Amino acid sequence: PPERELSRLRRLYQGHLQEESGPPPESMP
Amino acid sequence: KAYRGGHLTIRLALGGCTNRPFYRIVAAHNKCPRDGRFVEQLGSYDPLPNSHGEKLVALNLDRIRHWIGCGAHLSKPMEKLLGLAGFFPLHPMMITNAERLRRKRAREVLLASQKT
Amino acid sequence: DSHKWEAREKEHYCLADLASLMDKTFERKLPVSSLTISRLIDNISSREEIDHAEYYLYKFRHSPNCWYLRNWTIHTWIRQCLKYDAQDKALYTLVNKVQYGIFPDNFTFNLLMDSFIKKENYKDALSVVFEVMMQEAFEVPSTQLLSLYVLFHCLAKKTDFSWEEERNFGASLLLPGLKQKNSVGFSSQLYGYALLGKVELQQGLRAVYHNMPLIWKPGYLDRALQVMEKVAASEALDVLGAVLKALTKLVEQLDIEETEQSKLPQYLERFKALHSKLQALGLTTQLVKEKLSTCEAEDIATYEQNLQQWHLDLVQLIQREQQQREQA
Amino acid sequence: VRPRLIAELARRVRALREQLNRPRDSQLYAVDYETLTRPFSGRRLPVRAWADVRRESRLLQLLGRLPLFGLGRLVTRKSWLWQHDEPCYWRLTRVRPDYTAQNLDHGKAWGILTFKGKTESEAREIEHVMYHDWRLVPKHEEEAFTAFTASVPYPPLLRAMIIAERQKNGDTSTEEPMLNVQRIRMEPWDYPAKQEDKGRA
Amino acid sequence: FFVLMERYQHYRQTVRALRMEFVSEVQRKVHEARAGVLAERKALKDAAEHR
RNA sequence: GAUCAAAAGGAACAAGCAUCAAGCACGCAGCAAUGCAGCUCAAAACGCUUAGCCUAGCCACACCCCCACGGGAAACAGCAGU
Ligand SMILES: [Mg+2]
Ligand SMILES: [Mg+2]
Repeated sequence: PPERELSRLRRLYQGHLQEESGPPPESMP
Repeated sequence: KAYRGGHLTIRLALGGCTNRPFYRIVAAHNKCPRDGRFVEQLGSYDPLPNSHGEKLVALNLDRIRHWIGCGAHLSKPMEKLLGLAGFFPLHPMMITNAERLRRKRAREVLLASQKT
Repeated sequence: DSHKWEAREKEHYCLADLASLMDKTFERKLPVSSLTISRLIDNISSREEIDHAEYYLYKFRHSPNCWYLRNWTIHTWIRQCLKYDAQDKALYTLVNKVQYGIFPDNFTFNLLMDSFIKKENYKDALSVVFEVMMQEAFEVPSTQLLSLYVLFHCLAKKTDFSWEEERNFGASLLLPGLKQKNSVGFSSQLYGYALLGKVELQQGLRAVYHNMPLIWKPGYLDRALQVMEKVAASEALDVLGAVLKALTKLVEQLDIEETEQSKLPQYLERFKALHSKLQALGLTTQLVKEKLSTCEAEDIATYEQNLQQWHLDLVQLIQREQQQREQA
Repeated sequence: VRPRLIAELARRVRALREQLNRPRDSQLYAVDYETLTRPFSGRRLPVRAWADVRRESRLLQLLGRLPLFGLGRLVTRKSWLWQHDEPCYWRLTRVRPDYTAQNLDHGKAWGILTFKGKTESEAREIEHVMYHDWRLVPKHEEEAFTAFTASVPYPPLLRAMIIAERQKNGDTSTEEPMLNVQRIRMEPWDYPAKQEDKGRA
Repeated sequence: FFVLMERYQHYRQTVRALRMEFVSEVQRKVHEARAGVLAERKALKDAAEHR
């Protein structure tokens, strides 16, 4: 998603937020 | 029975032994138990990795067209059944989790590289 | 000003014949008619009959008619308050502001702030002018007349004034500062946009939106710093704020949209550099006492029209009162 | 058949406790400002709303401070500042507040909705009146306040069945079967409902 | 979440856009049984031999 | 409009005992005041006594007074326990 839209979700959830990667890897063996 | 707040939630319902469970789809009713009564008979499901590893599910779709078209409700694990099949589109609980463990595998391919 | 409504289209002249009726129906806990509370108001004839009414209006505040306390029931008590004292029990009614619910937003408001300078009455003209910001107002020519009173105490009072009285000054210049007449109402709004924007990095924007109707938006200095361009297309207080900010609870902001404690060098030349044009293109107390005189043709034409509109009210409601007690 | 004479009498005597001696709106929707519990009910609140009860302001703790309670005013939900930066708001036509409350509040009202700057007529009921996420739009900034400006494919097995039915029906018709989503609108989750769809507890 | 929220939405759209098809198909079968193109032959013929 | 489903209407639907053989308005007309005197039953009425049941299970009860305003009174016929 765009970050300014994503900034809204950061703006709501100050006290309880995780930090995650974006896309997955294309394969797993 | 006169059940207040009645709506068909379409469910697999347990009917197998202990330690080999076996759930059965019937067009279930909301407030009744797992092994209570239901609306109509459907075609069951196998959670058992058998000879040559298959775990069967049955679908008569001349009626699973009809019975949600009768205004039925559904909950989470059976959205896994028809999204995976090609009759319904896929639910956002594998879309996270096939990639969530791919984020765990990405956390694991570094884990297998930060040791070696 | 007094002798115009006081052709009152007469009624009876007792009060305790009514005072054993409204509370009796309150001990039935049934609602009370709208002409029956004005009739408890236009029979007030001593000092003690003022305070029985503020009980009874407070009791009438707790009634199944939260509305139907008509604005002319207020005015026919405004004339009683302006008659007797208008010193403490007129203002004590405005003090609670929810327990009496008067809200006198018409030219009746102009009946009650011209006569405070006629007794000069310093300490409390702050308070009523504070208690019209909380009303949505100033579609009448009290716009000049409101900021006319606050410039009297801008010279009188120079402190930190309170926790919240910084906001109590600027909002009583900014909604007065909607003037298409001059540079003066475009000068008063800048005092508002400054002082509302100085708690922005001191206490927070929740100060801006406690109780008096400001906005949840962040930008008010930049609103001044855009209309100061229009002052240069068509002020001794904002320089003091321009240094003090660069001088030494929930999150509202985005991390992308920048904190305005990091725009304080960008607040200096954005404000300073266009004042060079404002000497090259183009005190405060006395220039509004001109507006006391040059303006104010004394629009009582919406006052006496309302007085004849209140003969329309009482007659057609005592007519349906006549209907209810004949069918029995 | 044997009639049930007493259980019918308590069917209606209970039901004339259901209307008559109800606790009015400020006796049970009253709150604790310290422990964030409630008198007469006792329970507490989820983590996303503990401060909002304590910090911010109601829908009619505020509107009990205006002439005719703001008979033509505008109002927004607090997350409609945070979920739509487009203006999304409610207007007012009628107030039913309460008289039992010292510091009169907890009432009812209704009026005009307009979602995200999409206007609707025949005014319906305002929601969440008891909450503290409701914002008092001032008289300044109105005309710039209002600042506002098909099909998807079939799932894979239903592709193979309709097409191979068509050569049974006679004509090949490789013409891509495409169900219509234009018939079905796209309602979001903070879009308010009917308040009389809920009954009072 | 936010890409899943539209995937909740784009779950909710199409199967609802399928749901009106699921309703009308049996409503084309309560209509083919009642008023189908061979069903009109049924209504005339059951009186035709009978008279 | 389907789905599901009360109330309601109608037809069904246990056991033993005629040494339970008569029940005692149990009927109908008329928009309505009112009218007629009928209705059920030996092809089992009416009443006792016994029983959870016509098991993808259902019905009934939820300390007692069929119910529960009310009263008795302070109630595991939730699990584990006594
Ligand atoms: Mg009982
Ligand atoms: Mg017991």
